[PDB]
Amino acid sequence: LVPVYIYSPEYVSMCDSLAKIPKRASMVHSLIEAYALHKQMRIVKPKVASMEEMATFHTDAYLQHLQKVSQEGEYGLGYLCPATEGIFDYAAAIGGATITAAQCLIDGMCKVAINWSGGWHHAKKDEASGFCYLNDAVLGILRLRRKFERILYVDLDLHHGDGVEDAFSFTSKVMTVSLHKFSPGFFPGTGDVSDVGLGKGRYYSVNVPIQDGIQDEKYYQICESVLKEVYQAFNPKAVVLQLGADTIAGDPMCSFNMTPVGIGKCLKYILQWQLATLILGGGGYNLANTARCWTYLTGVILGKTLSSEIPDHEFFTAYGPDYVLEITPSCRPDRNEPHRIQQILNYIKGNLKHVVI
Ligand SMILES: CN(C)c1ccc(C(=O)NCCCCCCC(=O)NO)cc1
Ligand SMILES: [Fe+2]
Ligand SMILES: [K+]
Ligand SMILES: [K+]
Repeated sequence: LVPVYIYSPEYVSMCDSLAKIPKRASMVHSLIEAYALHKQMRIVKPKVASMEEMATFHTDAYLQHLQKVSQEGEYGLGYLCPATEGIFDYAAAIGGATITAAQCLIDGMCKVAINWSGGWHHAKKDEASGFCYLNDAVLGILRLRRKFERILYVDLDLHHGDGVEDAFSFTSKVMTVSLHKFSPGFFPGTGDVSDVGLGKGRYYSVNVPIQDGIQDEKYYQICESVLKEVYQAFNPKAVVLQLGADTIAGDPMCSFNMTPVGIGKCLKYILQWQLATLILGGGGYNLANTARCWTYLTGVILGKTLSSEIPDHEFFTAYGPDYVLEITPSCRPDRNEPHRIQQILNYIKGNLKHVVI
């Protein structure tokens, strides 16, 4: 049945307000519309998450503090997560949206559900972190757990998905896999290959640390090698996929050197498992590139090939001077030594030998 696309005008208007990615949500939706992909999906209106729904993960003290400062304009609300007005409502909308997508997958409405404005993977139970005020990925996973026995969370953002990993670090019911830049001084600083979870969750966390300038070919080789092993050991019943576009060449994070094609190959690999899959966005600070990326990936999900020329639509001006969908890799060096990538894969392959269902 057709992929669910989480959308309404109020939801987009809401997500547009996020001071770090102004108007990103409209740009993404607008490009998706321009290519007519929305005609081929089921549009579902996201519900706003209630206080008890957000309480499935977040502490009631954190939530009430969030609600309080959200009028005024120890819970990590500092430089990266300032206490702007309306932040509680923005957070409730995004959490509700991810939970709605989870609910669609639980009801069998679809096999794939999309919330491009979710994917806030740094937030902790009692603390905001790295622009993330609520952990919608965790909320979505917890909802899917009503139906599906084992959940795989895959995180392809530039940054380590520490909030999600930490939430599930002690359980064997959710396996977290994150590929990410791992370098001294680079946020959030966790996720070395030797981080594998703790207690009953030992070996149920996988981390692939990567260096600057990774490109599509070697990236997909890593991702495939890891996911094949995970799938065999862990046998997941549903997948939550985080696709932050801050890996994409041109991003001001200036770290990885990926194109949406390399990412999409990772996404196809997962889609061929034919499981319930909840698709989320995340980082992505070159706004037109992020819309190019997620539009392309939406094409992949629907097996359409999309035209090279960006259609005229509202933000057409943002796509100059060349006006094409493809992104060109930058000239930046690839700092990933193939011998190092090999040890990492083998290390993980070792770890996953301990996982038997
Ligand atoms: C010298 N100085 C005052 C600073 C230096 C570095 C940062 C920083 O790391 N900023 C951004 C790191 C967090 C972004 C990660 C969020 C994300 O994209 N998640 O996906 C801040 C201040
Ligand atoms: Fe990121
Ligand atoms: K990641
Ligand atoms: K785990």
